[PDB]
Amino acid sequence: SLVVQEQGSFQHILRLLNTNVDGNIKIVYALTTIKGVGRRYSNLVCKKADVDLHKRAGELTQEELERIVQIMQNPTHYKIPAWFLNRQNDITDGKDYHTLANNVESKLRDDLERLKKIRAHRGIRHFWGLRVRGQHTKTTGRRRA
Amino acid sequence: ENVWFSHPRRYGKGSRQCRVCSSHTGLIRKYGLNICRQCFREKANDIGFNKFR
Amino acid sequence: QQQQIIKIRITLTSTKVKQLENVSSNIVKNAEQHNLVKKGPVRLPTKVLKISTRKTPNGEGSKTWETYEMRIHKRYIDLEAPVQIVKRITQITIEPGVDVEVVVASN
Amino acid sequence: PGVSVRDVAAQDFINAYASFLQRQGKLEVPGYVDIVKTSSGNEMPPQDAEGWFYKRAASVARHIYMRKQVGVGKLNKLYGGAKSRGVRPYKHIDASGSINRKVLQALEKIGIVEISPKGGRRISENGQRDLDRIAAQTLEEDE
Amino acid sequence: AVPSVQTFGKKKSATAVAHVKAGKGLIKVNGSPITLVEPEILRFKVYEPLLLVGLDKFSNIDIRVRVTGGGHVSQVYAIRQAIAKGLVAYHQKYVDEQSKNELKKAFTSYDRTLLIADSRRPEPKKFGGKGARSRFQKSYR
RNA sequence: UAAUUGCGAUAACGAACGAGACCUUAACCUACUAAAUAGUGGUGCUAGCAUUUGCUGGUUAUCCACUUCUUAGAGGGACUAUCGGUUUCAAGCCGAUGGAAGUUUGAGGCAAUAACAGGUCUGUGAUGCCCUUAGACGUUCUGGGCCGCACGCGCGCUACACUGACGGAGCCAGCGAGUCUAACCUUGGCCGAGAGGUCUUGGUAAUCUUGUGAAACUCCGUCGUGCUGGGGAUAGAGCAUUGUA
Repeated sequence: SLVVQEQGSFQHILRLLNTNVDGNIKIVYALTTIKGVGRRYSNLVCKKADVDLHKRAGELTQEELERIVQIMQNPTHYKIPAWFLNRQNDITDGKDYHTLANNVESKLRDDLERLKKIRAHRGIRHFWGLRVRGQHTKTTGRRRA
Repeated sequence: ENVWFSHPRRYGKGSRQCRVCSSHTGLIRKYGLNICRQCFREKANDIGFNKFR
Repeated sequence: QQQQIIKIRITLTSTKVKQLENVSSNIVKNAEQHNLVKKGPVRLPTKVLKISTRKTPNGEGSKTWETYEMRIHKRYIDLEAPVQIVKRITQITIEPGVDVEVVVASN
Repeated sequence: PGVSVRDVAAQDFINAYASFLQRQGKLEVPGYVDIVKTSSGNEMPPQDAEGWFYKRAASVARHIYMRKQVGVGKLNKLYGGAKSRGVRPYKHIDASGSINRKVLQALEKIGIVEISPKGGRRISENGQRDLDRIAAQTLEEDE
Repeated sequence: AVPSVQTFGKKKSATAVAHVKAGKGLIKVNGSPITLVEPEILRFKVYEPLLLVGLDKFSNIDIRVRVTGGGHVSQVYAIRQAIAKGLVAYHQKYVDEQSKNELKKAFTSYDRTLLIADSRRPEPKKFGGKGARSRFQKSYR
């Protein structure tokens, strides 16, 4: 089909999302490696970026690894439906606010401060620190509790 | 003369109680029986009796 | 034709002996009093399809119990009688519970 | 002339007629492929990430004779898979129905499959010609 | 009225018609072979009734059957042993006498549920008891 | 030895029960002048190749008869016998194992003898028992806790792999309900990322949701063992179902 004849374009560890990435894996797995992004989201941005799965770290360098990040940030100018994703019409105005790397760990507590402001059961059970999604834990509780 | 002795009773365990002896079991609505477990033994000849096995 | 013989299979089905003896004595005395052909019935291994509403939830302890069993004594007649008297057997001795499968098959 | 009623098989049929239909250009892709999980009872989508519609097409193409007719109510069952409810055992669950109906309608429009009387689908004459003679020719070529 | 009988014949667990089609060793019926299966599990198991007994051994016998009944697992586990009995025993009119005697003497020390035909028949059970190996399902009190 | 089971002698004689007292079992009759849902020749022509007749509808009182599988009633099998020793044969062991059965006939059922300060007085107005009806020994009523955990005990599993995956045939088991005054109601069609949403089709159903179809199994191209692919009793946003809830 295709014989390996690449040259030494593979370079040192590239910088992305203030961390390091392994230079011994496909770029799709390299994207799943980052916090804030998983399997389905990774392959979604990949197959919307239209890149073949026979490319090593030599291709798609740091300058070619910005089209992918920018089309990930901007689903508007390319007809990305952004309803196959999770977050849409969430709390603000109705617009699709797709999930993102730092946005998630900066927004994870807006709902919480809302909930303990209202003083609901989802707030006070969380303040107690016990299990919240409705599981009975009468007997055990050795290590966590 | 009481106004507040009524109460909604149409479905669920709060509506339908036993009819056997004001018993405490028998949550089985088979053919509208709702008969108890000691009551199934009080019933005589509904088991289909025969003994070889 | 006139005086047709299509032979709808009369399916003698009973539960109790008071109705079983009733229908069997009825059909044989009918045959005796209007002189039908002398061919009598015999019983069968009864057509039991297994259906029941059991109320035995959980298996603890030992067995001091009976057997849930019942015999619907579905029998038959090996004869060559007319469809007319086959119909009149259903018309007379009215008791709801006797089924007749519409089957055009004599023997 | 000696050729019997059928000379068909399964794996040779699939992995040959896939490329044969790719040469012929009969894509009939439903458009929203390779975005969906492809089954309500799978862990992830396929890993090739491009097409894989002939992998279903040439499979059903001889399924439609290995069974006399093909029923989607059993197809999604047979394509079902195991799923976990957290701290629970694994349960078999049916596959997707939407994509099955869409590919079936696509091939109906193409004219390979066809809705037969008495409930079910039969194979059209293009598929019948693909079944008998050219299958024998292709396998005699690649064997 | 007319003595028209259907030629009812017996098989392992199903019915059959008693009119065989003779031939020239053609193991098929006119539109489909059966033997090309390729299971990837029971290959040596299906080669056992033939490969140990004689490779072709079909110059004077065909299988000409169409029956709907029994089951698929029963079919696969019965028809091969059935034609094994046909080729080792019914061939006594044809096969060499000392050869078949050697074969029967060889299989006397081989009857370990490999050369046994499936004589299973469906049977209904009665309502009132379900247990086979574990215990029954009864309540206290 | 699964047994108070057989030999054998005797203050022993002759009798019932636990097994023996019975029947369902597991791979059962060229068998039952037994039924159109489980099917066969001739086939009613072929709509898959239509000359290489098995078949597609068994041309909706439908190519006829019947059971040869859906319904199972009888009598019938296997017994250590034909071999020799291991008891003196009077018990019992082997291998030629003989098949609807060499383990008594595998698995199942009789609560036999007579007792338990055993669970059931709170089980059906069941026992010589302490007290009342106006503040009913609270019949009922607006609702909700009856799953709160600093702790340990007990049966039940999701992993600690190249065993995680696409593609496919893997599907060979009876199991269960139905308005008759309220929820069982489609096999198929169509929309959806999916809970799911609408119709000939199911109230007298072997008949319609049911023509119950039980599941991951071998495979190769590729990623690919790690605290990361090994997963989720952990926390968050949105899509709707059964149920006033």
